[PDB]
Amino acid sequence: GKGAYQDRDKPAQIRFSNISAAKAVADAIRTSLGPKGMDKMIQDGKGDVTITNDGATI
Amino acid sequence: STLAENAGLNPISTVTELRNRHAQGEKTAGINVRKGGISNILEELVVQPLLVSVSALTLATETVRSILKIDDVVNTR
Amino acid sequence: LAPVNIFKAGADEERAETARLTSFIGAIAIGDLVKSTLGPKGMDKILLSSGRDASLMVTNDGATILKNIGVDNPAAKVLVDMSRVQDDEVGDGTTSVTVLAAELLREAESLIAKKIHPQTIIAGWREATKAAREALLSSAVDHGSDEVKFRQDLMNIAGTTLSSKLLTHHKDHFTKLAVEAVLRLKGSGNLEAIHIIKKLGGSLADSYLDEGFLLDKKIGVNQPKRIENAKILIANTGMDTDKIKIFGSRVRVDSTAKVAEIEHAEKEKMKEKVERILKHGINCFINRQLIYNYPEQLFGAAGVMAIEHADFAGVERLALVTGGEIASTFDHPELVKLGSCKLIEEVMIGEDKLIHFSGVALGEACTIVLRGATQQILDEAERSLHDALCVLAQTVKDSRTVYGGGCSEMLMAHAVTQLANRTPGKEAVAMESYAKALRMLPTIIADNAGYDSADLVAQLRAAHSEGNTTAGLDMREGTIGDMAILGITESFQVKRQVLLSAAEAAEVILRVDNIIKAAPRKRVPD
Ligand SMILES: Nc1ncnc2c1ncn2[C@@H]1O[C@H](COP(=O)(O)OP(=O)(O)O)[C@@H](O)[C@H]1O
Ligand SMILES: [Mg+2]
Repeated sequence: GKGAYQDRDKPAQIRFSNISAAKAVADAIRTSLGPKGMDKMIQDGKGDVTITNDGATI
Repeated sequence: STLAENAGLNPISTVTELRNRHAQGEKTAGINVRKGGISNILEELVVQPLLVSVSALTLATETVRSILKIDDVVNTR
Repeated sequence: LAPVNIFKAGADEERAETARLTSFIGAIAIGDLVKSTLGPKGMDKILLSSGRDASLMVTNDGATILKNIGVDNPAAKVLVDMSRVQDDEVGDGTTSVTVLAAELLREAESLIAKKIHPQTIIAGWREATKAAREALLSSAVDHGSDEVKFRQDLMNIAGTTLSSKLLTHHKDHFTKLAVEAVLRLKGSGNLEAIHIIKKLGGSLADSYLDEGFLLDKKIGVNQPKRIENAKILIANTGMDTDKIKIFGSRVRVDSTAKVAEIEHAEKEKMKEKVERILKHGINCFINRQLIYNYPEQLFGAAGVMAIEHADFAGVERLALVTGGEIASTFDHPELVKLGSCKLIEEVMIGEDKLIHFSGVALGEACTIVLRGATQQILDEAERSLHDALCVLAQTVKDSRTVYGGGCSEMLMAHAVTQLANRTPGKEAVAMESYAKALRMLPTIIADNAGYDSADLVAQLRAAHSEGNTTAGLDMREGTIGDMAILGITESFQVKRQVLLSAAEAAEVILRVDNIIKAAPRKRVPD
C-alpha cells in the first residue's frame, strides 16, 4: 500500500532465471511429441550413439 | 496446439475450432492427423488409460509448487 | 609495526581495531544469510557442489545449510559449530539460535563504538540472561496427568514444527503420522526403531505409516511365499559354510577316498544343525548373514521361510516388533522365545516387492513409506519429518510446554527491561541491548510475510507490559491473537537451549581481541 519497500532484488531475479531455464527444456523436446514427431541422436563423450523418441531417455 | 503444429496445420485455427466444438456438445472431438482436421476421436479408435492423464497432472503441479519455494543459490564443496 | 620480524612467511596477525572488525563481519554475514528461511513463510535455498560431483539438494533446515557452506573466517566457524551441536541435541531451533547469536553481536559493535569496555557488556548480559531464563520458567505449563489433554499438546507441537517446512501443504495429514508413530515407542527414546523408507513415484499425499512392518529383502527359492499364523525365530549365526572352526587345523590324508569321506562329513554337520533349528517348531526363519544354497533347500523341503542378510538394524527392529529373541547355538529350545505375527505376505510398492508383516504382537517399532515426484522432495520430506519425531520425543520425556509465535520472546524481553530500569551504571545500557536482540526474532517473522513489522511489534510490546501475557502474532491474517485459543506451542527444553547457547557464543567471540594465523599448507595432491 503505502510502505513495505522490498530492498532485495535477488529473489525476484532467481525466480525469473528459473522460469527461463525450465521453459527452455520444454521447448527442446516439444518436437518429439505426437504421432508425427521425430527422434533425436545423442552422441556421448565415450562415443556411444543412441537414436530415440522416448522422452525420459532424451 | 503442439500436436496441431507437428502435423503442419494452422495451430490458431485448429484450437479455436476445438474449443468451439467442446462448448456446444460433444467432448470426444480431437485432432485427426489422418484426415487433416477435427473429427470424432472414438471413431478413429485412439484411446489411452486414465492413470496416464491423472498421474501426469498430479506430478506436474507438485513439482511447480516446489519450485516456487526457492529463493537463493549458493556454492558449496 | 616493529622493524624486527617475528613470524615465518605466510603467517599473519590482526589486532584490536582490525580483529574486532573481522569477527563482527563474519558473524552478521552468516546471520543474514539464513534469515530468509525463518518463520512460517520462509523460503528454501539451493545447495549445489563444485567438488562432490555436482550434488544438488533443496532444503530449509538451518543446520544443513551451515554444514555444507565452506566458511573460512575464524569467527564464522564458531557459529557453524553451535548449530551442528543444537541439531544433535534437540533437533529444532537451528535457525533461531544462529540468528539470535548474530543479532547480539550486531548490537555489541555499536556499544563498543560508544567507548564501553567489552567486559562491562558481558557482565551486563550475564544479569540479563539470568532474569530472562527465570521468566521463561515461570511461563511453563505442565500437563501429563490427562491423556486427552496431553494428546492435544502433541498434535499442537507437531503442527507448529511442520509449518515452516514443505510439509505445510498437507499439515493435517502429516501431523497424525508423526504423533501416532511416537506413541508406538512406549516411552523409549530409541528413534532408530523408526525406519523411514522413501521411494520415488506418486504424489506426496500417498505417504502413510504401515500398521505392521516392511522388509526390503527376498525369500529363498522354492519356499512358501505366504504364511498364516507364523512363528518367527530370529538368529544371528553363520550358515554359508559355517565350518569356520577357529583353530588352525588342516587335513593330511594319503588317499582320495578319505577326502570324499571328510567332505561328506561336512554336509552331515550342516544337516545336524538344521534339524536342531526345526526342533523349535518354527515356520519362519530370519538370519543376519548369508544362507548357502545347501541349507536353503533343507528349509525348502521342510516348508519354512528363510530371510538372509538382514543386517544388525534389520534384526534388532524385528525383535522389538514381534518380541522374539536373537538366539544362537540352538541347544535349548525351551529357553528361547519366538515371535508371532498374524500374516506374512509379499506386497508391491512402486516397482519393488517388500515383505509385509501384519497383526504383529508388540509393534514397538514401525516403518513409514514416503512418496513424491522428485528426489529433492523425498529428501526434504524425510529431513523435515526428522525434526517432528525428535521434538515430540523430547516432549514425552519432559512434558512442559511454552507458547510460541513470538509470545515467548516478548515476555522475556520485558523481564530484562524491568530489571534494566533499576540498575545504575553502564550495565543498564547493555541490558537494554539484550532486549533489542530478542525482540528482533518476532520482527523477522513478520518481515518475511510482507506485514508492517514495526506496528505489530509495537502492539505486542504494549500488550505484554499491561499484563496480556498470552498475546502474539497471527500469520494467516497479520494481526494479533491469543495462543491459548489458537494453539501455537513450543517445548520448554527447545526454547531453553536456544536462549542459553546463543547468549554464550556472543560471549566467547566478544572476549577475543587478537587473531593469529599460521602459514597454511600448500596443495600438492597425490
Ligand atoms: N503458525 C505459526 N504462527 C506463529 N508462529 C509460528 C507458527 N509456526 C511456527 N512459528 C514460529 O516460527 C519460528 C521459527 O521456527 P522454524 O521456522 O522451524 O526455525 P527454527 O529452525 O529456528 O525452529 C518459531 O519460533 C515458531 O514460534
Ligand atoms: Mg522448526
